[PDB]
Amino acid sequence: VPDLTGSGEYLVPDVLQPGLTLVLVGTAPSGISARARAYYANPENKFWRTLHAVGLTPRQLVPQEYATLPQYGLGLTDVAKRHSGVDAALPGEAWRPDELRRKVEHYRPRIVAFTSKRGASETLGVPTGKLPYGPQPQPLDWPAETELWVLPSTSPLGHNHFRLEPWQALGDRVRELRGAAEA
Repeated sequence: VPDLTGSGEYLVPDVLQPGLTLVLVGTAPSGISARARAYYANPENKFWRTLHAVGLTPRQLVPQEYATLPQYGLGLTDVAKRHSGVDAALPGEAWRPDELRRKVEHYRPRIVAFTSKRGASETLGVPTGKLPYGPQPQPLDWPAETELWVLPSTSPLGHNHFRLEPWQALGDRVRELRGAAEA
């Protein structure tokens, strides 16, 4: 099971632990994110605003606050942890859905949500055009207790496709889970 820094090889640490409600999985860190050693650090990326908008977080975090997410039952990782850049530019060996699956199997989050179709596609082995947004049916190679969701990219490059509904439905689902946990 890798450590959170991949033995110092990861550009930005994973934020993972047991008992999380939601892990949000990107493709790879943008260059800006890699340089900041943070997640979704491009100031035009809508991720941090979106989490606040949909009540996954109660304030808008700044990118350097990414590791505080577990206090709200959220964590973070990416399919590619040792490379940065736009998806189309990444070398083929960047994508390690094998290592992602090992982490999911270890930490058992309630939900894994891919923050773009591409990430989900690299992991599920199916082309993006055949994936809808929202909850998917339980796949491989994958724990049936961990729900899997695919979300519209918050990147500036996905601006033509961005929609809030899958993000808000996710937020509602996380509310429902954290509320059942208390009832």
